[PDB]
Amino acid sequence: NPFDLLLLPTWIVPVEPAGVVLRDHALGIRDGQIALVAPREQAMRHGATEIRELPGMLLAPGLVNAHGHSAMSLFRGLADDLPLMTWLQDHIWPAEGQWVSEDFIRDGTELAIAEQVKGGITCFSDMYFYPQAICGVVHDSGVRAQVAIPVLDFPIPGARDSAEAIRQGMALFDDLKHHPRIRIAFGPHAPYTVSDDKLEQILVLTEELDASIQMHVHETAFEVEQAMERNGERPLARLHRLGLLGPRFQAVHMTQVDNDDLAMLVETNSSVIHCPESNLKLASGFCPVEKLWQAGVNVAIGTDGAASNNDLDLLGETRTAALLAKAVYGQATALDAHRALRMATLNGARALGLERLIGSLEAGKAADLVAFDLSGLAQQPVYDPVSQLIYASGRDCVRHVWVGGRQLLDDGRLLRHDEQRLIARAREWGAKIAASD
Amino acid sequence: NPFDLLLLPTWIVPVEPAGVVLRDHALGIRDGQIALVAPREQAMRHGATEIRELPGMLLAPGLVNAHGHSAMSLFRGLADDLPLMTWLQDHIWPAEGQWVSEDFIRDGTELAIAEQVKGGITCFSDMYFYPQAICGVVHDSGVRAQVAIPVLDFPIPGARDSAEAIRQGMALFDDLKHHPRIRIAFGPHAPYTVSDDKLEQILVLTEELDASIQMHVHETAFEVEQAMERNGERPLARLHRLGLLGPRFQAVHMTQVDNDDLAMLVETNSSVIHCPESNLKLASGFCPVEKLWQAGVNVAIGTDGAASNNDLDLLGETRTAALLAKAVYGQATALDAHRALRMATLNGARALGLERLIGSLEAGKAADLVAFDLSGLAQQPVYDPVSQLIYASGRDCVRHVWVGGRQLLDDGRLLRHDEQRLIARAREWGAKIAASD
Ligand SMILES: [Mg+2]
Ligand SMILES: [Mg+2]
Ligand SMILES: [Zn+2]
Ligand SMILES: [Zn+2]
Repeated sequence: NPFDLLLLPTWIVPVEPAGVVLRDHALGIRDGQIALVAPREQAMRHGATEIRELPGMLLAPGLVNAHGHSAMSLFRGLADDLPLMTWLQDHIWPAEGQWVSEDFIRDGTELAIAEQVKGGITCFSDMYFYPQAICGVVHDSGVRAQVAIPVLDFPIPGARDSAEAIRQGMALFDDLKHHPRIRIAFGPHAPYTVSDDKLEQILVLTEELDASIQMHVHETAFEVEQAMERNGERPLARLHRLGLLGPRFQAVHMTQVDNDDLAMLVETNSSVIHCPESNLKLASGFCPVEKLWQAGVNVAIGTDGAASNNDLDLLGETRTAALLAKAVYGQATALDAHRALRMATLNGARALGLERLIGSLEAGKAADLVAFDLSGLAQQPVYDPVSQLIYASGRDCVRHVWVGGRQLLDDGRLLRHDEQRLIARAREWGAKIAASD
Repeated sequence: NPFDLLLLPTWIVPVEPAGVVLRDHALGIRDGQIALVAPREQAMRHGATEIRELPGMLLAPGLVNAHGHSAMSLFRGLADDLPLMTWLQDHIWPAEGQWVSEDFIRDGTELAIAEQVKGGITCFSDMYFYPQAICGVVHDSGVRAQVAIPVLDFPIPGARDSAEAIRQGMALFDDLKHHPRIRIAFGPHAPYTVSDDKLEQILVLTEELDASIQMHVHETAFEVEQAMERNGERPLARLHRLGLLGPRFQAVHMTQVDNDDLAMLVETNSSVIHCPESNLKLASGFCPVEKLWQAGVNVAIGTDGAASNNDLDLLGETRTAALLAKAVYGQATALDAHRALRMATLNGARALGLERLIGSLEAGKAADLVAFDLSGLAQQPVYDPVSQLIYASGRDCVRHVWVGGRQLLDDGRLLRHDEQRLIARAREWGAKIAASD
């Protein structure tokens, strides 16, 4: 009974146990799962149909991009450096009104997946329009995904109202019930865009389905202050009041965190999705990551959409996060390199409810893997491969990617996408969108 | 009268004038200098000995890395995530004492220059030991540099006291008087480490030689407080009192700025060198870049050493600066992409006193040029190439680099360095340094 594939990289970082880096080790894959992580000597005895040596490379769990709006890849750099509401009202919202259709979503989503896989990301979360179309693209691509159904108080592309959005959502939930790679979640945009009734409605359906909820929460001081002078109650407190908080709740951003907020996070075991670069670019503020971490809150990381980043580089986000957390907390020891990688992998898994399947290199879990090349000039000398990954390596060093043991990236080449076709298609869109803007 | 070389990129960003992007244009070089920036049809009638078509590429002034400690490349990732004093006392200082020799400086500096050229950097400033060694390496590499003589109250490698370091500096200044690419400066480390006397000596010398001074200034709240309590005056204030502040003074870091600090920067026309990533990583603080900018202070940008970054990626550093400035200032309009590119180029030139030579694509200036490929998937679609450069491109997109019209990088290949042996050398040093650590 040989492995299907045995990988022999210079270094393996399993993430669990924390801090550990393995040398002269092997990872064996069988039937899509990690069957063994062990010394090379030991593993070579089981036999393997295929054996790949990966000298100079670091093998890790695939990255988990825990929050995105993928098809906004087509809006990448459309209008930068404007006031937030000018950006939205003069540029993003009209462009969405004119251009967002199933064709837009299909092209923009595939564009985004292609970029993410190239950057070593094996699992992502999407919160955008035409979810059914999104799922189709995710299915073909082979990556893992949470697709969150957008629910709002007003018409959006694809849904004339919240009722239709939930109906389409429910139909989606059923159709993908046994999909091995995709899970449906609910994704109400933010507390300030969704009614209490809609929130309670979402909760019932969610507990009915054991499904997750992802929402932008406390992204700005303005949202929080305004909820005060209006309702006399912090948005998170309101969500807590209505019973939406919990281990399946994903609070995105959370730049505004007081002690009541914190206690509510620790109590409900809710996840926070950290999006540092978007927070900086939009002047939203500084998520207190080390503080949340020390309290025991699960903190994952996402890129947000490519129009406020403007790349979908999770390795890059993670470095930004690891650097920023030190200055925000006031200590150089905050969010260290191993914890940063954990945030980008196992914590993402936990946020998305997938921590039994992915996020660490342990026997029994899915073979969602990324191999990073550390043999480049600018990475020398390599004293600690994980330090060098986090603080000195770019996403271009990603060489190979597997999801469920199926290879999606081979020496930097995408096996499930035609890169030049997507480029050409993205250009056709950009030409049209540029003209309308 | 044909050009030696004519370049035909999709885009040209001359930096001067600001905000302008030229399409269907050409840059013509003759005798190491920019001779013509005009429409292609006008420029082609001049004829050219060599013509390069660069479709999909953005042609810009070469990036100027205005602060670093280049040979610390050999300590890259040696000991991360430690308290600052533990990092210095238990890792960096021991290793400097034991290993920093002229050979170490040569290897470490060349390694750093190779990484920098690959990332589009045409000019850099160094503040590290064995300045004579550094200059030799800089000469061979063909890049432009300011080499600042380290001056300190303590024995440092190569110089047992400030008087010897100044004697070596003076000799170096005379040797290299006619070098077209290297400028010598004085680099007292920081005010807390250089006597009131040594500083006045340096001042009389630079005024006599019209040389620049670079120093780490107000890097930490700690430094400032300690001075305030111990002397009754802020380090900047003391510098201004001694008459050191001026157009040739480069104040590095400046995370601590009060209203008096600002006025003194404004009145003296001193440059600030912003190093956001080092400031984040060491939890030094947040330089108020937009505040300085709006007050008319010239702000350049540097990477610092590779042991507190941990790369020498100025494009990446600039992205970090541009993102960070918006949340630090509280507005998404702060440090826009064109101004950020200006900081990485012309402001760098001004900082180093080289603004008449480099920093912008204007006739009469040196042909110091970088070509960035924007034809990649993750960069599509391109609306503003400058926005896409700053917010969505990695340094791996750097394809071609010229210094004084001499090509140093051709389609990503170094013409003046052998990467493979530089890597082997780096690994030799890594083995030794790892053992002693
Ligand atoms: Mg990014
Ligand atoms: Mg860097
Ligand atoms: Zn979002
Ligand atoms: Zn420095």
